[PDB]
Amino acid sequence: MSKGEELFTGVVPILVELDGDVNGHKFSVSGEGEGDATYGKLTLKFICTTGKLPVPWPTLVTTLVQCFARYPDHMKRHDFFKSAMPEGYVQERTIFFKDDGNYKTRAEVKFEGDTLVNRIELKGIDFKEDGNILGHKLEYNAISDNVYITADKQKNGIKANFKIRHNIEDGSVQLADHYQQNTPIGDGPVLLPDNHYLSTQSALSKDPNEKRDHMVLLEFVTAAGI
Repeated sequence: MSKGEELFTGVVPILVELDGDVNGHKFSVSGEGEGDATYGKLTLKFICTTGKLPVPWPTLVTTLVQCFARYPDHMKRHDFFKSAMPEGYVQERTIFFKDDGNYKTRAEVKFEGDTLVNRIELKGIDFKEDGNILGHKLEYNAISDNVYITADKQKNGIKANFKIRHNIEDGSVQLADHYQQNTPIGDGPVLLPDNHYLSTQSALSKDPNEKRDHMVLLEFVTAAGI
């Protein structure tokens, strides 16, 4: 029932900034949109500001704000993400692409005034130069999953591990195995949850008027399983 929770009671403007380096291919992504945690709804448009994105847009979806999850009333006591606000949390992942390289990500998610900011550094190493990722062989598809969140008591945060299966152009699947850790930025109290799920549904589209490499994202995120 926090001061953190009340920051999400209306629609919140969102700013996303990503600095990326995958096998020395440097790139920046900026995103803008809004989130309505009451519905668990995100509407965002991302731009690669440096030119052509050197990896497929769908591989960056998970990296590019679980604080916008709709937690039902009976579950509000288990929403770590909002309870860490406004000071924020760091979200770290390693994403292992099966038979390919890995991303390591570190993001700070916090308010700057009334704007929820997700700022990310992403380092990708050991990719095949003509593999599914660097060779752009992945379809531009919806992504949906159910992520088991568990408390990490020692770290005063949360952890999660989950699989994303990206479809390759030939009908096969590129596995992206995600390991996630979140920890608060401030030293104030946070809510550590019982085990539960976050179910995410995404839709990816394009803006017919946008000449830059871009991704339009519509996302819905809902907590469950208590």
